[PDB]
Amino acid sequence: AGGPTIEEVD
Amino acid sequence: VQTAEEIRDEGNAAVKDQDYIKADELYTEALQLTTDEDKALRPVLYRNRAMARLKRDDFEGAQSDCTKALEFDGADVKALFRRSLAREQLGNVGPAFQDAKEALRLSPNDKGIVEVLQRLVKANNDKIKQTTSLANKVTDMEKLAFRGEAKDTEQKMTALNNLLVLCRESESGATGVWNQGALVPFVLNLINDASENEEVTVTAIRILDETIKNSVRCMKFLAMHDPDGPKSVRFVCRLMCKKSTKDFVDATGILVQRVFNAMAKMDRQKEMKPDPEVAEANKIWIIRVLLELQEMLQDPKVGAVQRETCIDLFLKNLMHMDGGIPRGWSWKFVEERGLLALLDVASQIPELCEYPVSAETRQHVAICLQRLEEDMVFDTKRTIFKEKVDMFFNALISRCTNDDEGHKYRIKLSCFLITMLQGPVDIGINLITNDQLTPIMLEMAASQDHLMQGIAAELIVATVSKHERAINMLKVGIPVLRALYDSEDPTVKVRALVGLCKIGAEEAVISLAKTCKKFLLETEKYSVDIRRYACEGLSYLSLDADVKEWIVDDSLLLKALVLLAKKAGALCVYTLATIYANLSNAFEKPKFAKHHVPETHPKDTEEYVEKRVRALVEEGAVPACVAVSKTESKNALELIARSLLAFAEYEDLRGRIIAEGGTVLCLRLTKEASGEGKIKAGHAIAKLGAKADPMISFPGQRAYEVVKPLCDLLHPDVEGKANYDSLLTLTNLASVSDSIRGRILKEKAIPKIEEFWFMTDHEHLRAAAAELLLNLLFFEKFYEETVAPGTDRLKLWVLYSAEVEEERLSRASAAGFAILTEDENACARIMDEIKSWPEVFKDIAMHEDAETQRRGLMGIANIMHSSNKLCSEIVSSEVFRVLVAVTKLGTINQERAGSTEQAK
Repeated sequence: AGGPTIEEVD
Repeated sequence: VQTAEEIRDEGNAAVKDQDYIKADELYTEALQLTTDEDKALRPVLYRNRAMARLKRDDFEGAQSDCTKALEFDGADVKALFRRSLAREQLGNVGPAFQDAKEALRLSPNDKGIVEVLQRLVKANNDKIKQTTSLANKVTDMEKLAFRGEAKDTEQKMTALNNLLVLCRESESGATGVWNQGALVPFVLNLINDASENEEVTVTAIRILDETIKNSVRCMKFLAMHDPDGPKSVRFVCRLMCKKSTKDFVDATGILVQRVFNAMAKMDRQKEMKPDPEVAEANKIWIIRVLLELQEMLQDPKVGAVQRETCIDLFLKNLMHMDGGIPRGWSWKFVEERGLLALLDVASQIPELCEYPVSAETRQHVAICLQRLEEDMVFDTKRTIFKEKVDMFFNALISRCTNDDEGHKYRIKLSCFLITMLQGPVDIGINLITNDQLTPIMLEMAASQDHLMQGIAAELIVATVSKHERAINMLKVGIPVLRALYDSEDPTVKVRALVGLCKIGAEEAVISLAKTCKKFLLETEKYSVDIRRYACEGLSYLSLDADVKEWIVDDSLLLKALVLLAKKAGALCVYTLATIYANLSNAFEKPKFAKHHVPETHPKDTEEYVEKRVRALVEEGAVPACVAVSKTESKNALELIARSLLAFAEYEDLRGRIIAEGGTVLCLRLTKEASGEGKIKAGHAIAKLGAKADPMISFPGQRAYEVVKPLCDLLHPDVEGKANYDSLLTLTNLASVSDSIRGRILKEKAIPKIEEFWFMTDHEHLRAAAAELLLNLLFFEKFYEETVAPGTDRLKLWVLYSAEVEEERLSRASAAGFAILTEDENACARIMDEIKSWPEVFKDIAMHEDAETQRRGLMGIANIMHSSNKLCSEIVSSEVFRVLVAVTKLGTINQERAGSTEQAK
């Protein structure tokens, strides 16, 4: 659910 | 223009698309845009590239980008995570904890940070306990291999391979064989020993080869040989000279190679385009290195082999526009001594060399100048470049006076052009046009001096090509060849047979054939370099059906055309490739009126190609390929590629073409061969693996490698290719041996093999489409991946099993039904989420497939033998069950009498 599971950049 | 900002988003998006190769590049490239006045805008990036890098196994990088980000903020849990994640991978669990640990308490909860720490914990435990276990494993052989103490070759040798096996087997074991440099002096000693067997030495270099694939370790190796940096850089390069056998030199170069890879954080075999910052950082070392490999481009003391090397070494790591150093190096290389001096070679030969050279030394300087050309891009540049090759052609030419000595110069300016033509052809052809060259051409062409006589008949043979504007100097030149041809001096006769062979519409197409024939055929007498042309000639006479048939028609011309390659090596590639590639029709052409009558030539169309390919692969044809195959050509590869691809489409053939280094080559091709090269070579791989046993074709990890290709060749599934030939391969691959399927899986290749299933009018491509998966889920990873989840899988391993209006598609999803059944959670996802389940179970129940009524009765019997809410269900299907209960042949009563069993 989502991606903030630091498997995402920013 | 472009903004620091947005560009990142471009990569951010890439990261999400799954193009980490891109992401990596995009971020890095993006990073360049910003600077040190846009603070925060950067850290963010290091963090993110590190993300992708970590994704592409650029651990040493991931880590460095990670820490490069913490540099700004201590927190940055994002970073500390990735880092420890990377670090633990470099085999270094130590601070791997202190990052992951510290991370955890910064993001209190985080199934991730936790998941790692659980690992790292069991890790620091089996750390000291386990390292000093290897250290001993090591120091025990460090005795056998190096430190005297070992008896008889055989063992000392074995003891090495181990260190090597153990060296690259794990990021850890490497640091272990490195033994903190202890390795260096031990290897160097084998190098310096004059007697030490080559293999020994080579093997010992290859251990070191690996050890230094680590930027830090490598970058240590470079500086570690003399307090004075520059001096050390010399030593390293100049290692390739200590000895001088083919292999010793080769195995050595890689060491030098590593130095580049390390220096600018780039690796051509990984597609790791250099990090602009790293190179730029330790730039000073990149200077000293080139400088050295360059200065030895001429030292007459520097051998030939070693010479040829410093050229490729130069090629592969300087051309920024191609897997090379960053942009700008290639420029200052032509803007100074580099180019000129790289040309000074282009005008040398084995019969007049101011510094050791070999017959082969040309190719290496052709393509290498060709790329230095390409790797220029800018007009401001291309200029400063030609405004140099030219500044050369002048000085060289205005010194070609007619006199015993001056004549030397004409041979120079001549060869200098035979190369410049094969290489950056444009700057070359755009050179023979200033006919100030054509007179000298004649002068020598007519003199008495057999050399000038021949290399003039070759300065034209090498100007044939296509277009005109150059058919100016050719006008007079072709006839000249006709005259020179008469010559009794074989050397000048042959060198004239070409060109006069390389034109067409004494010179009859057949004539020129019978020429290169006995010219070649005459093994014992005529020399090798003589037949290097006799091969090149015949080669041009192979683009016409008629001839093609004639050639192969005579054994002795194959037995010998082979024998030649098995000696001329990469001197008959471009050529013997086009001979082997043209007689197999491995060349592909784009696809009131007529012109269908000419498309005939039965020697070309129809299985008349097979006639040739047959008795051809009979006469070596393969051993010959592996022979002249070592050549960073590009097209030559692509040539031997199709020459193989089109060799493995006849069945009983690949039966031996496999025992003749087959698998090895086209496999090497995968990496080395360019463009269609890999592509067409891989098809050869896949189209060889099928009705072939993987034990006698892909052993020794040969397998593991044969995956990245035919799992990337599948990607092209919008249609075409031998995707199918690639299935009977992964099918005969994922079959016996787990590890295999491991890669197949890690390949992120299932989303595609999972569609040879979703097909209608493709019966065949689906036959194995499944037979594969049976040997894929055949052992966890993908077994628990297909059951639990909740992604409509099981729904088909059952339908296909019953849906047998054909067969196979059953037998596959059948033993893929029986073995997927023994799992309980399986019997779950079905019954409740499988409407009209009985109707299906009914057909498959005894479905006339004298097999599926056994794999069905088993994948059905065990659905009830486990779980009773299913053991119940006797509505309609429980009937047929009783069925088999007499002497009705088909032993399918087996899993039949088992269905009843689940009644107790």
